[PDB]
Amino acid sequence: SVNEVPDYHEDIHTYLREMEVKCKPKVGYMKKQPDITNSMRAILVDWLVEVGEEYKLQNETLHLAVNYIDRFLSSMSVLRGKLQLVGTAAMLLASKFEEIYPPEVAEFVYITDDTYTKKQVLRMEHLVLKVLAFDLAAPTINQFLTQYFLHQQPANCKVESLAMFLGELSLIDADPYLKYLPSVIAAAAFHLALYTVTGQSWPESLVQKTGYTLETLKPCLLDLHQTYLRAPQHAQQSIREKYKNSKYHGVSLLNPPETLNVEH
Amino acid sequence: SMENFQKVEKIGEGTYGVVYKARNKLTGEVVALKKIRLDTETEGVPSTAIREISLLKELNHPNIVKLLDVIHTENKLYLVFEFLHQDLKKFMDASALTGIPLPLIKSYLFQLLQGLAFCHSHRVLHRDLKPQNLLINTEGAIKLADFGLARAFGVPVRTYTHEVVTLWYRAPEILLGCKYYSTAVDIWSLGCIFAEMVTRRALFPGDSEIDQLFRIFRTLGTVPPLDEDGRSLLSQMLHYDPNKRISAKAALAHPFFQDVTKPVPHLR
Ligand SMILES: CC[C@H](CO)Nc1nc(NCc2ccccc2)n2ncc(C(C)C)c2n1
Repeated sequence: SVNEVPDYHEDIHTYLREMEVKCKPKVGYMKKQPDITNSMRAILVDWLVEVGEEYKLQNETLHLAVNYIDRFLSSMSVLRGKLQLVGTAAMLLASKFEEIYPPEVAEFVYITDDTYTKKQVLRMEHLVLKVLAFDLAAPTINQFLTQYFLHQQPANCKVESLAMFLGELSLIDADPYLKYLPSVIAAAAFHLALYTVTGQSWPESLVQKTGYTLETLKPCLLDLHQTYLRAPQHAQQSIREKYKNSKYHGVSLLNPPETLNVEH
Repeated sequence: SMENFQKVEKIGEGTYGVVYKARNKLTGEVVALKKIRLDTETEGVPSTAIREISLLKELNHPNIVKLLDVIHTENKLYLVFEFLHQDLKKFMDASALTGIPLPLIKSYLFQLLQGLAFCHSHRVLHRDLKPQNLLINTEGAIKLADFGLARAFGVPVRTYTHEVVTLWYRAPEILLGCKYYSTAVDIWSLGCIFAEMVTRRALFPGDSEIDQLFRIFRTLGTVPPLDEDGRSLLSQMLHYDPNKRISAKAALAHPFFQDVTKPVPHLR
C-alpha cells in the first residue's frame, strides 16, 4: 500500500545504497586506537543491547548508535575509561533521532551506573555531533532488512526475527563485520535466516534489486554462519538473551544449519 | 564565531528556536539565522535541531531551503540559512483582494511538488507543510522550510509521532489515529495549500479535531475558479484513501502542469 511506498522504494533503495558507503567507518580503526580493543567494543555494544531492552527502544536505534560509535572512534582517540561515555552519548543521540519517546537524559546517566556525570554525557553529546558533523541519518542493516522482508512469499515471522537476530550479532564483532556494508550484512542475514526456517534461498526478485548473488555474498555468509554457529560460546550474550522471548519468537533457541551448500 | 554577522530584524519563531535576518559584513550576503539555545544542565541538543540539521545537510534541491552553515558554541547553536524575502502565508494575505495569477499558482505547486518529491525520494517526511513554512523569493522560486518536525522514514514505515502536522493541514489518517501513516500526509497538505492559493483562505479551517473531520466529510462527501485539469489533480491530492492518493512523483506528470512556466511574483 502507501506504507510500502511503491512510487519511491527504488529511488530510496539507491540512495541508502549510495549513503551507506559515505557513512561507513574505516575498516581498521581499532588498529589505530592505542588504548581500546575489539573485545572492549564488544562489551560496549552488548551493553547497549541491554540498554535497548530495559528502555524498550527500537532496534534501529541500536544500529544507529553503533554506527555513531564506529564513526566517532574512526576519528577520535579514546581512552578505556571514556569508551562507555562515548557509547552512552551515541545511544542518547540515536534515541533523539529515532525514538518517538526517547528516554530523558537522566535515564542515560542512570544506566552508566553513575560512573559519569550528567554534564559529561551532555558535553560528549555535543562532541559526538561535531565529530559526526551532525550527519546522523546513516543507513543501517535494519533499514535494508525491512525492505528485503517485503520479498517474502508469503511473510514468515520466524524468518524476520532470525534475520534481525543475525544482523544484530554482527554489531558485536568489528572483526570481521566492519568490512561489510549494512546492505550486504542484511542480505547474508536474510538468506541465512530464510534457509534455516523455511529452507529456501535469497529470492531472485532481490537479485535484480540489490545486484547481489550468493557468489557475491559468499564471504559474508561464511563469516555470519561462523558467528551463528559459535554464538552460544561468545563472551557477549545479551543478543541471544533478547531473542529467546516470545516477542522475537525465540529464534535464538533454534539450531543453526550444519552447512549451507554452494560449490562445484 | 558570529562576529561577521550583523542582526537586522527578527523574522519570527519556527517549530524550534528563533530566526533573524542578518548580513555577513564581509561578503554582503543576507542570511537567516536560526538561533537555538542549549540546555546544558538538562537535556541537551533538541531532537528537532538534530533532525533538521542532519536531514537538510543531505537534501540539496532548488525547492528546499538551503542550510549554509552550522555554528557551534557551548551554549548557543546557530543555523545559517539562505534568506528568502517572504512566506506563502503573507503572500496570500497580501493577495487577498487582487488574487494570485494562475500561472504563478501552477508554478508554485509544480515547485512544491518537485521539492516534496525530492524529500520522498530520500526517505524524508516533512510533516509540517503549511504556507508559513513555504518560502518565496522575487526571482520566482518557492521552497520548503522548517524541517524541525521532519522524520527519516523506513520502508515499510512504522508507527511515528502522532502529534504531527498543524490541524488545518492534517490528513484524515492522522486525524483518525491510524497506526501507520506515510508520504500521503505530505500530499494531503500540498492539496490543502493548492486550494488555499486559489481562494486565498484555508480549505479546512477546523476549530477542533471533530470539526476538522466534519469539514473534510462535507467537501469530499461521506474551489470554484479552477479549471477541469486543476480540480482533477486536487481531488487526487485529497483522496481519503492514502493508498489511492496521488504521489508527488505522479503529480508532476499531471496534464495540469503541461503548460507550466516560472513567473515572477506580482507584489514585492
Ligand atoms: C520557516 C519558518 C520561519 C519561522 O519564522 N520563517 C522564515 N521566514 C523566512 N523568510 C520570510 C520572512 C518572514 C518574516 C520576515 C521576513 C522574511 N526565512 N528565510 C530564511 C528562513 C530560514 C530560517 C529557513 C526563513 N524562515
